[PDB]
Amino acid sequence: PYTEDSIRIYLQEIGRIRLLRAEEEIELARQIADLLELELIRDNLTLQLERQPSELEWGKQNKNFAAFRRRLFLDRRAKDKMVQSNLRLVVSIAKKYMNRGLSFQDLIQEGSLGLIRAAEKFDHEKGYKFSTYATWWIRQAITRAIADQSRTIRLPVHLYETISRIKKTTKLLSQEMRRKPTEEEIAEKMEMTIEKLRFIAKSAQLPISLETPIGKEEDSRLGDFIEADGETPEDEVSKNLLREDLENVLDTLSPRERDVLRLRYGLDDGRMKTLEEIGQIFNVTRERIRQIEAKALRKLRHPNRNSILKEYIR
Amino acid sequence: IPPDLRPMVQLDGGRFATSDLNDLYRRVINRNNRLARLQEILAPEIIVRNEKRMLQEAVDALIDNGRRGRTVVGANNRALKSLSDIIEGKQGRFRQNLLGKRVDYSGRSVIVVGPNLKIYQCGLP
Amino acid sequence: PRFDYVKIAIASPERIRQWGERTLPNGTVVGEVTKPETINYRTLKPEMDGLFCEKIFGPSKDWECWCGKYKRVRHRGIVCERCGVEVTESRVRRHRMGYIKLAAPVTHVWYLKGIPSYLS
Amino acid sequence: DLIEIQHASFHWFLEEGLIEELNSFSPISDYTGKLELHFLGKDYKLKQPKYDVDESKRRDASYSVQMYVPTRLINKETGEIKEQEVFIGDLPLMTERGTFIINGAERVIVNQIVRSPGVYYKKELDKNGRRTYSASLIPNRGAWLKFETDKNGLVYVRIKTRKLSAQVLLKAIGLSDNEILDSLHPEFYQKTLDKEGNPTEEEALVELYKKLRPPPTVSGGQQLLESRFFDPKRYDLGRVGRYKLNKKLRLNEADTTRVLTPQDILAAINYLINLEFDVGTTDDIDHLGNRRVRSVGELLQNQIRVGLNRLERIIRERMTVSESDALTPASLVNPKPLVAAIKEFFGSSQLSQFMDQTNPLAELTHKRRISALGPGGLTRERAGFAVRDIHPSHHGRICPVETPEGPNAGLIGSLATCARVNDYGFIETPYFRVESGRVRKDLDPVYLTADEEDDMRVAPGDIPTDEEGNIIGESVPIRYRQEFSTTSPEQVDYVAVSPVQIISVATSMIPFLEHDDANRALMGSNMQRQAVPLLRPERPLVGTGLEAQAARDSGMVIVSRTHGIVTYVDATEIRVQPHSGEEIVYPIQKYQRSNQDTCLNQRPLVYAGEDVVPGQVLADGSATEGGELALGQNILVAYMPWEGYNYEDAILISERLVYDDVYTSIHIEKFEIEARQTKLGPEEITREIPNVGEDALRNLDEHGIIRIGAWVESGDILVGKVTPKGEADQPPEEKLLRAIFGEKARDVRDNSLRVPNGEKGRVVDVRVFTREKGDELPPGANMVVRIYVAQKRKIQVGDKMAGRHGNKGIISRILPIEDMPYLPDGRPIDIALNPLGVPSRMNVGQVFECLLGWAGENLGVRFKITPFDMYGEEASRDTVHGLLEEASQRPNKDWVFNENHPGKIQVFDGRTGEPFDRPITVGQAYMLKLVHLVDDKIHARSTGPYSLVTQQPLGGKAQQGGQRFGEMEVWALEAYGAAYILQELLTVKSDDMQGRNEALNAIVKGKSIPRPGTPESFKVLMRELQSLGLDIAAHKVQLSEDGESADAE
DNA sequence: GCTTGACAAGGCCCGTCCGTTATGGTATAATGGGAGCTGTCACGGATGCA
DNA sequence: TGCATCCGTGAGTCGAGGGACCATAACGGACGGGCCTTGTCAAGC
RNA sequence: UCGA
Ligand SMILES: [Zn+2]
Repeated sequence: PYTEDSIRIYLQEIGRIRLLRAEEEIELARQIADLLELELIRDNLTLQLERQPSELEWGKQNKNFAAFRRRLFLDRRAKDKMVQSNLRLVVSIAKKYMNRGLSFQDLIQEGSLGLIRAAEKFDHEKGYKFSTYATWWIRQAITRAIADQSRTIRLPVHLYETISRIKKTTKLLSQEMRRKPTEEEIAEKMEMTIEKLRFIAKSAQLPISLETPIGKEEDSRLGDFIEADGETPEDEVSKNLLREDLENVLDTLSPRERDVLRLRYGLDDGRMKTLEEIGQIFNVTRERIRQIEAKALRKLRHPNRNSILKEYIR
Repeated sequence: IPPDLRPMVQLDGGRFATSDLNDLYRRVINRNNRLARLQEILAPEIIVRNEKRMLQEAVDALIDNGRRGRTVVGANNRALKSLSDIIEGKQGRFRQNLLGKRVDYSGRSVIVVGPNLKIYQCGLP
Repeated sequence: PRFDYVKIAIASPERIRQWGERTLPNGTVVGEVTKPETINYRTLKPEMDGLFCEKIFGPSKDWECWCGKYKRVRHRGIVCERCGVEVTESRVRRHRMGYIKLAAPVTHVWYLKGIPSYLS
Repeated sequence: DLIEIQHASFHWFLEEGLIEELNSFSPISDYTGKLELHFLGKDYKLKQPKYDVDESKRRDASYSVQMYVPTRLINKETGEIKEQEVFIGDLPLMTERGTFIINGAERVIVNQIVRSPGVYYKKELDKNGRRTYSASLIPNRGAWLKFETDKNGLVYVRIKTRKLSAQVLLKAIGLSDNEILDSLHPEFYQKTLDKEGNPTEEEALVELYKKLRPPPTVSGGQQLLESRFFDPKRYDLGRVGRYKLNKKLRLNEADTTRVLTPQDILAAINYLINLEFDVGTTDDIDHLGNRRVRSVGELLQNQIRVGLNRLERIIRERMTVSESDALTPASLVNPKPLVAAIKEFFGSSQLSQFMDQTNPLAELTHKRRISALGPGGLTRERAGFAVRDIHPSHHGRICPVETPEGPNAGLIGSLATCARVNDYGFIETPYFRVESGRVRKDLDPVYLTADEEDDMRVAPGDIPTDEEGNIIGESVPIRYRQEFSTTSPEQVDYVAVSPVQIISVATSMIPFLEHDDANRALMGSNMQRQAVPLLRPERPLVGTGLEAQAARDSGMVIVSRTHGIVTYVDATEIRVQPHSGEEIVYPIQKYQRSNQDTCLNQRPLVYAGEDVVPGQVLADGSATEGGELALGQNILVAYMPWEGYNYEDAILISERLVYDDVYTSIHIEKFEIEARQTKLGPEEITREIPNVGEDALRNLDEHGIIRIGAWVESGDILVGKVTPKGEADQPPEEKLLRAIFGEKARDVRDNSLRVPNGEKGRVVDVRVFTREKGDELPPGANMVVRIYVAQKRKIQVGDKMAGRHGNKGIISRILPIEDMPYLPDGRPIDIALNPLGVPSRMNVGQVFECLLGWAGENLGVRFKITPFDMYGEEASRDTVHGLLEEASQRPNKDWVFNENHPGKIQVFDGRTGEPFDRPITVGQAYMLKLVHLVDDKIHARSTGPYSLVTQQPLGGKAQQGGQRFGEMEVWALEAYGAAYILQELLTVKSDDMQGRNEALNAIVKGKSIPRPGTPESFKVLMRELQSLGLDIAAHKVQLSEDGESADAE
């Protein structure tokens, strides 16, 4: 029958597979352990065979090459059988995590990555069941997925342990001090300053959406009240009127005196130049460009032919 | 899309005001990096088939959210704004930002009746 | 500028990557989004691979790159050899488009679920 | 009491609603069965609050209490009882006025009307064919049972999914073939038993699972059907669902309330089959007997139910991972999912609305609103013509007049005056018993719960009765089965108790309601809830008499309770002594801020040494006079057209209303600033701010904050705040300008709180809330300063004034007293209204009101006239003209009444002194002053902020927004020849970062330039269509060149 | 109209220091998910069902 | 090849308001001394 | 929610 729920489709393919017995988990682990030594030989041989060990078979050292491919196909089918049959354990673990940051679809795919890693590190010589050891790896891959994903401005893994450490100490101080909580008692038992605890509370805030309804209806959003990070045209127009008046008092000076003040601060070129680069294009050495600018800035401070540069002080 | 068309600003309280396009872009790359991870370690084919199905649903929800499958949500239980849902509606880019704009050098006030005046003349405070 | 007519067509995969890959004075192009990270939580600066990256879309501030040492108006039109961010204006970020290379093909939802389903 | 749907609902929640939710949640078990957790709900604490009622409004907090229950944690194997009180959640309490305080703002909970749970049948014609009967068994919470009946005798059961046969559900619940046909006519059931097979008890659960969940399992079919209708905590009929099942289907069993009885499903099929045999009643969806209302006691019961279910998942996830003993029961209960469930209902839900506190009439009306919207009600698009009309069962329960016009026309109703809601959620109306043509007005009423339709004959309160003898009239108009008829007075059963029983408490303040139109009475009831409290109110002369009851029930009137002697009265408190710790203090609030920027001032009324009674006014409110309510003033009116100043609903007032402080209100605004924590450096409030001299640093006390009692004007500085900056990106022009005169720029930036445009007043409260003082602060804030500025606003040109009959208008001219017309005694005329708006809108009651108030002006008697009479034509015309003749019998007043023209006198012109040609109707009108003042409508913008994405100007008065030039405004200029005005309004005024700079530079320089560039909104759409996978570009059609144009670059 | 020794000021550059951060691991046994839709009216295609 | 049923598409314009845990190694900004680079002061050519 |  046709259906639209993709979670119902994946749960039907899980239930169509028969579960393994207690003796079949030991049998499949021996071929996976035989696959561990087969890939370790290839990882040791790829450093001296120009990274192309397609026909270099060190395990055999027409009938031996066909039996090597039969053992390689049967060992990869055993790792194919252990992860595929234990997919009901991933659903029983990820159903307790589908409320914090992620949906139910992304948790089974991240939990299946831990089931693959649990199949390689499963040691059947210890005697424990596969469901005991794989629970530690499915829960690890799910918790690492919320620490790395499900947040726009993401936080590191060690920061999630710092927020959980404050929540255990605040609950600890609530039992000793029943009333009147404060923020200085939490920073004393954590051995941290009072300025680092403000950084934890600011980084733990969830981001808000720009298209959320800020009212009781869908008439307005949050983006209608947020300004842009740009300058108003009132400051960009008067910046152009500043050029018409700053160059007016420069044309009344000497042509040598006007050339010093323009190239120094960055006029008519878009780049700021130092005092030594003006002295290398001229035939006059240092201590002249400084006293020319000391003379140019002295005559502009006097109240004579500079009455328009008076109300420009901001 | 360019990043200024999906702006990320910070409010006065310290929270960030993100857009719904950033949450739909992140669902594509997170399911694309998982598909490249499963195809490298020789994953079981029931996991690679399920990973490619969620990659098909992540792009289709990014283009037109709620067209084929179920509408995905975020933190709030409203519908996420996809690429097609910003041009077709009444609050889209056509009917709210192109055919009609908010103009400068404008204002409004209440009106009172002015007698002892003429036509083509209005009272302005 | 001034144009005369607007034409719309189906974007080929060689056309979408034409908007993504941009010429940079190096061996390879860097205009591809590979990570889902947007910015940092400690400082308000983006990362070197992501949806808000400065090596792909341009510098966040005017005449200032991501790593440092180029924060003047003297350097115009050059790319920093240490970081890779072109020192230009901040208005170029709203004109550059990146691309995401997929590992599996995905059908377009407008051609499949549309009316009258031109894919079928 | 007029507020009983809020007080009795929250009282039921504190003793019956909270106990029932905790008893159904307990007990819980683990996966193995080691320990069990059960609560003791009937012994909770409900401890004292933290802050006061007035303190929580200014501290930005909520008037809430902490909830603690005793919890016994027992263990199955080892005998141990761990008794410990665990914190549950924060519950906001209801105040003495019937409201809640959430985040310092007063809020109400609007009562929502929904459908009652039960079985409802409906005859439906899907096409031009046979008659089909449907059914719908609606529960209080759970899945629905929809039984349908097709042609040729086929009854089906639909449980959203595809339909299925009636024998599939009737056999899967557990039944035999002989237990169905004995209580069913069974000849109609043979047509649906032929083409359905004949399943056994186990041959129906498999086929039910194959169509609902498409391998079948014998254990999967039982767990699917039991979880829908037979499982606890997943299906609830409610206390009212069991009552409607035993009434419609006439069942013998009762008091089940938890599980759906399978015998009730057989009775719903039997009632559906008999509808084809022409017996049985088809229910109505718009009937008030099938529509219930719920309130705070019911809406809070659903929020704790969905809050305790989230707590059940954590309580079962902590008793399984921790396999060790010796754990406290206070750590098993996490209050975080239940605190966020109550805070979402009071602050983030749609049904918790912002309280209107303009006058005491709007506060009383907002607590009695009956709205049909909410999470589980209706939708704005799903509302049709039948749900917005008036049902005949609304007679006396819902007010047919008072409803808001516009979008919510009919969806938001109002409760009537004598209406009352019982414990089941149905509206009741009182009625007097009539025995043998005699109204038995001696005992208590009956309070019929809308059961008088098909059984009783009900007469309204308008028939002429005698003094205990009989009824005077021979033909009594009644209503029987939603139809009006006139029968004998000996055949009636009940009669109404009041003529104002139909209208609400706001419509009853309109005198002569029977003479006004129903469309203008709708507007007169809405304008009365918008009248501002004046400085010195005055009681109306033509009042209806119900203003005294609405003032005491508003909660803003101090009443006596002790029957004692008043000792000390001042402007702050009233001290009396109780008699048959004997000195109580009644506090009096002075100029408190309301929600709608009005005042809540209380004035003392009693004197020292006066006997009081329980129920006596000790101190009246702001919009309340002595005893009764007072929303306006009684001043002279004249219905005469002036020289175009009252042309189209305009008002001409005199200058006497200005200098006598008439219609003068006090508005208190509140400003807000906060010293937040910037990551570059902490912000602090200083006085030495840059680039501001002594012109604005006169009212600061060397702390950056203003003092109390300082007159602030537009453009001042209330709180001087600085903000550190780290830009260091100075342009070469500013580096040269600073190097000349010195004065190097500091690292701070002025972010001081300033007064907006058109705002002034006197500062009255400069309360500062900082840390280490005993109050909680939001994170990212060092000092919170709150400034309250009060101003005294007089009546001006442009303000919107109205009366009690819908005669609204805007003042256009204030004339002096020598230019206004004057009466023949020399008294001038205050208002010169226009008589043209009277006969076109049927506003006849406003002419009866002014002509009766003018009779009460010359006599000084303050008439109280109840609406809806008495003898016809002898109670309205001869009452007014008869009392105007008594005022003319005085020896000093002979010009008041005339024999030729009764309701008219001769009025003289004020400018020329000559009398007018025709006599003019004068009188004492009662006008109100609305909240739509001229100060709140002024907005202008040259160049301000811009949008984030489209780079367009924003919109809003409080953020310097621009007016929107929408699509209907483009079509007017496109129909004109204005092509250059259309290109200017779209390019250089909006969405162009380059064109706005050159257009502003052209006006200052004096040389305008043509040819603006490409707007920004088109380039945003170009990049959005390229991200959709569409290769869209712009080209050039020039000679032998087809190249794409770069609009962005 | 210019020129030279002298005195500090400060930006990069290159080492280490320690907070910050990415990565891998833990062995009783544990094995198919929840949360709403059920009161809108009209028109135009698209299946599908005989 | 015509008749039912289901799904997708529309449904007025402006303004105001309020609103799990731990161990270990790699990575990177901060701090400090050394090295030219750059601005400034008093006479003397 | 409220004004036209
Ligand atoms: Zn750089």
